[PDB]
Amino acid sequence: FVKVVKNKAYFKRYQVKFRRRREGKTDYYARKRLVIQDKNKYNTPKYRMIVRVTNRDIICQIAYARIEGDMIVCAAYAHELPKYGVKVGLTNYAAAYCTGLLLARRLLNRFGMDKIYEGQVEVTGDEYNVESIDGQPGAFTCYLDAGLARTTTGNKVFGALKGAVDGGLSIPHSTKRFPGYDSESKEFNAEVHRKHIMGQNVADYMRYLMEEDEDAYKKQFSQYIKNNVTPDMMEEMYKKAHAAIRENPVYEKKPKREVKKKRWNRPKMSLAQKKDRVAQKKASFLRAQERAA
Amino acid sequence: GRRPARCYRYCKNKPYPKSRFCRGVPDAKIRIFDLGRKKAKVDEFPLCGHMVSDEYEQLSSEALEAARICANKYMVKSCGKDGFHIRVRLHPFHVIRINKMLQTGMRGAFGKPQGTVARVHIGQVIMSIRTKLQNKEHVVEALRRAKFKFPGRQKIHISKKWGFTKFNADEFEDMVAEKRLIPDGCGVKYIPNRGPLDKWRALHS
Amino acid sequence: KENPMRELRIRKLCLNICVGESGDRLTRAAKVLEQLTGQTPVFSKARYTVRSFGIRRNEKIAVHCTVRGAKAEEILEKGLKVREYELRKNNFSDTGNFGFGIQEHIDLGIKYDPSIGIYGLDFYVVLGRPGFSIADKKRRTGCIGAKHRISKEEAMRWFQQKYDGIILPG
Amino acid sequence: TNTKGKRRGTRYMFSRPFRKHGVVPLATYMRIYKKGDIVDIKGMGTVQKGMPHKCYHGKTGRVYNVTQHAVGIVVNKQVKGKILAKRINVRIEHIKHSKSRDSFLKRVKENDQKKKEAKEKGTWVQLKRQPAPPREAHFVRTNGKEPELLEPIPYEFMA
RNA sequence: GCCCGGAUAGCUCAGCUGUAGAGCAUCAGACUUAAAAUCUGAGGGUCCAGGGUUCAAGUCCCUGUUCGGGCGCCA
RNA sequence: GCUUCCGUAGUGCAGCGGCUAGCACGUUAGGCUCAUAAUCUAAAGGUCCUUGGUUCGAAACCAUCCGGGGGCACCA
RNA sequence: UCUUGGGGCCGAAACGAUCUCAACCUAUUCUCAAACUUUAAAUGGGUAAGAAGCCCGGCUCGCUGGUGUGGAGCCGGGCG
RNA sequence: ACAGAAACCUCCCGUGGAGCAGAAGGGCAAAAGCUCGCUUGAUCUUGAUUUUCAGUACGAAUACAGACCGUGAAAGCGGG
RNA sequence: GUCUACGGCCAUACCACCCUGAACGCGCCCGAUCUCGUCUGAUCUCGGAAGCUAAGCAGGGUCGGGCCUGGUUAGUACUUGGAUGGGAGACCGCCUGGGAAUACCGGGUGCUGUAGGCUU
RNA sequence: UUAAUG
Ligand SMILES: [Mg+2]
Ligand SMILES: [Mg+2]
Ligand SMILES: [Mg+2]
Ligand SMILES: [Mg+2]
Ligand SMILES: [Mg+2]
Ligand SMILES: [Mg+2]
Ligand SMILES: [Mg+2]
Ligand SMILES: [Mg+2]
Ligand SMILES: [Mg+2]
Ligand SMILES: [Mg+2]
Repeated sequence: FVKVVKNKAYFKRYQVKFRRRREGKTDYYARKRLVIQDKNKYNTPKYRMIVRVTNRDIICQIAYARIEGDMIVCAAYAHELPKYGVKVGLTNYAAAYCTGLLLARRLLNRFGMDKIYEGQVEVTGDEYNVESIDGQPGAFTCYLDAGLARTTTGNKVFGALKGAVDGGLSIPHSTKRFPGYDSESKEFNAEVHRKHIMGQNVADYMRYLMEEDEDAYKKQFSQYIKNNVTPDMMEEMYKKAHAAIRENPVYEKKPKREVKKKRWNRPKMSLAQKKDRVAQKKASFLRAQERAA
Repeated sequence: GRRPARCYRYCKNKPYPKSRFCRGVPDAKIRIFDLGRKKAKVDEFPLCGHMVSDEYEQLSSEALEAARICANKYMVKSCGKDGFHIRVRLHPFHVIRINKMLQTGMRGAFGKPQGTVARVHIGQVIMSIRTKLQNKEHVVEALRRAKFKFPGRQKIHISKKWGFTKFNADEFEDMVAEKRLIPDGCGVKYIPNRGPLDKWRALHS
Repeated sequence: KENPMRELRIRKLCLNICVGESGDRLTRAAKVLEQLTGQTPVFSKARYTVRSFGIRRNEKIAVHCTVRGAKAEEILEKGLKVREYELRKNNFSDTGNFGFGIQEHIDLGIKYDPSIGIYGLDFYVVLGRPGFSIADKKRRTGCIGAKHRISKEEAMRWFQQKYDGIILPG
Repeated sequence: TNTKGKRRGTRYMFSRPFRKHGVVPLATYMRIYKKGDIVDIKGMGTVQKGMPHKCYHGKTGRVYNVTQHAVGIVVNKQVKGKILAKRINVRIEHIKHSKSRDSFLKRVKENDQKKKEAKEKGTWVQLKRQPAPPREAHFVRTNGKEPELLEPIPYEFMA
């Protein structure tokens, strides 16, 4: 036989890590550099723009750290896009751009900067930064929070970053992780970035599947056929989506119905119930031994 | 040979054991710390007697060896070869030093390791003999003859416990009857109600 | 009624050739693995110098390649055609995976090259299940659970139901 | 003689407690430090930059300077003839707030509330802290049973 | 620190910018019945390391690393 | 006790972490001889004193252990 | 228990069986540590126990800044 | 498969029982360890502070500031 | 009642096994054209939505291990100050305050901040 | 040149 590694001494010496580290959500080495403020700033809120790309959603929030918990000053979800004219395609690069633009315009509407700092309306994809206007309230600045997503070239986190920058958030960024930047010859192509923002990669793959075979076409894109999405409709649909986002960025919450107040969960067993259970198990074992013998 | 025990009779220094730092220590004479019939159960040797010290001193390993032989000989003469169990409950770890003078003198005076000695507290068991209930005055006589090998003064106390256990003799039979204790050789196993119920079913099945 | 998410598939097929000598023998074993797969294998170097066999530290000893999917299924079909659809009890691991080694690669169907020569290769089949991608990913790490593991009995009955392979004790 | 190193005899002192190793908690980082706050010092072995000295471990001073990732603090060191109010620059990890100032501020706020109260009334309520007095006479009610007679136990040797 | 010698095949030494030589040693053939003694061919040169001039450098030029031989000694 | 050194086939020695440990003798086997020797041709044979450490690697470098050999042991 | 093995025993042999004896594993048990420690005192060492303190109103800043934001410095009062 | 106590591959457990050049102690797990990609913050200049201390130097270090820079997408990190 | 995203305190939160998950979600899952990276689309990245709670995840259970918090140990060990107290010493007793930690026996098994859902 | 012994 061999020695058991996980012994009582192992559980006595075992230190647990943090809860978000055990869940695998927070990179605390990155959070140590991100979230803390310099001590000579004296409770100046340090804003980070958090992007989390889920399987079916793109969460874009803006947070500043407090000691009880970092409060979300503004949030934007990808399922709000059917209100703006994007029925389907909620987890791609164009929806990341629209969610970042929606977060930016909603934050400027809540701060009262709708007319000032318009941003990019005729978006091409060039290197753009929000310059502060003199004699006006200053531009909002924040710093990007990707999290545990590996930041390679062509990431939806950087698509949401480009959406926030074009909506008018002064975020420092380089044109290296945006799609279009060639890794070999090292120059940035803005036309390829415009195609990825407006979604012509999805349209080209749609046309490629339509040329190849209808079965793999219907296997890959089903709700695009259900909601009548064609490649010629794609760029105009995202233009109307950008126009609707820049037109009405405010959010109305859903009305809450009175709760029926029932418990789907199974409640916790009490001490008297546990003491009764062990007594019934012992009595059942004794009467089974008496019945067998 | 070596020095008299009047020199290192009392606890003078810090406890200085054999370790990574203190190397080059000769082996102690006492190595077999129990004898008699140690391959035995708890039920067949009820009576237990202890040699309890009454001084905070240092008992040498050679004195432990001499008292072990002196108790062994009388227990073989009285109780036979398989009718007792002696246990020395003092393992000597304190490495004690020697300053041999062949002329340097007191300059650079730190001892080379001379031998081993056991740090003994007041009210601490030196030796312990478990035996049958008939052999009471024989164990008193054996411990009385073993007292002469040690310096100082120690008392002989016949314990209320059942052998080399921490449980009383009037309660031991009731606990074995209600299956709270299991005979496990020299020692005993105490089963609480804290474990899982599969252990309870394996006991009562 | 068996749940369709518990269909015991194959994760990978691990090929390796350990010639113990760098240079020409090693690169021709790499050519053997490349002609077997259709992809370039990776050379595995040593951990420490062993003067008994004639190896040194950071010296390229072996060559290996992991194959996924229908290509791994077809190469494992070739390997069981070589080993006539039979394995032993001790070849099966307690973690749920298995493996075996052929004598030489000419039994697989590869034509002999007088420039390359004769090289044997070693199969290791890592079986799978939908939901094994939790432990190796970055987003939400964690153990896969007790019901989701593959046992040795479950591997034996899968092999006997899939390839109709007899299993003999030894 | 002894060596005069920076971390001589700091085996247990800068060591982290049991099952408290690893990542430094972040509220300690983001807790803000104003000028003139009474601050006690407790060293930490995880972050080696900006450590205080072993003579200042446990000492308590107040903040005079605040920088980006550290603050300066004037602590009182007793050196061989006199106490000197001398200043040291300590990073954030080795710094907590002292609640001896906070309890005093709560007592000042309570005294200000009690001073604004009962001014138009005229009742003179004591504001100073009065120590633990000799207690007032009281009635011990030995209802029912008589007091239990304590008997000293006889000697019996346990060992 | 200055000056001048050498460091080249396993060893001791030559080598005038255009297959690096002489001797000892090893191997392989003669000789003797055989080794050794003595002939015959063959193999073995990071020319101490790097850089510079030149069409071309072991050689000419400094730069450094070892080894002698003598001088010189204000932190 | 202090400082220092050595400890390698059977014997006396070498050995510049990477060997097949090297030379001589001894040994054994075969020639020569009538035998022996000498001579000639082959071969066997090292726990590298012991433990550990450094090292990718230790016969050596580092530490201790057990052996051994020299120099000191002083004025009063 | 075969996780392995030294001597056997019936075995050509076989984790087939067999009494074991050794290391290993699991629950115990005796004694310790100046250069060990989960815990952990007594004594002790810092700090505070107010006018240099609170509560107001306003200026300045080239520092920091969605925000006459934050911080610091100046003033003019009221509280004993 | 050769392959064995040890050459290579895979799976499972694995709070650090490894490593961080060295003596020991502390500290460190999506790191302070290993491997990659780019660099020379191991650059220049004032001042302040700690340690040794007489509260003097030297050595070592600690926070900042003014410039030029490296890396990263950025927060930042770095003046051995 | 409960989830997701970002968190605070970092086991009352961990670990082993078993049971249940309505709706949104979270995931498992389907492929490599484009961005991207590998021996390998396994990881990462990208484009999706046929199937599924099998797993992660959420809740609960184990006379569960661990952990947290109390009693016991025990006014015990120890300890500030005192005596022309004892004893050959070793050490011990008393006056004056202060006061532990194992084994053993109970209880518990995450609270909470911001934003957004679901049970309409 | 070497070549001793029974
Ligand atoms: Mg990161
Ligand atoms: Mg209903
Ligand atoms: Mg002493
Ligand atoms: Mg890193
Ligand atoms: Mg480093
Ligand atoms: Mg600077
Ligand atoms: Mg896939
Ligand atoms: Mg599930
Ligand atoms: Mg389930
Ligand atoms: Mg429990």
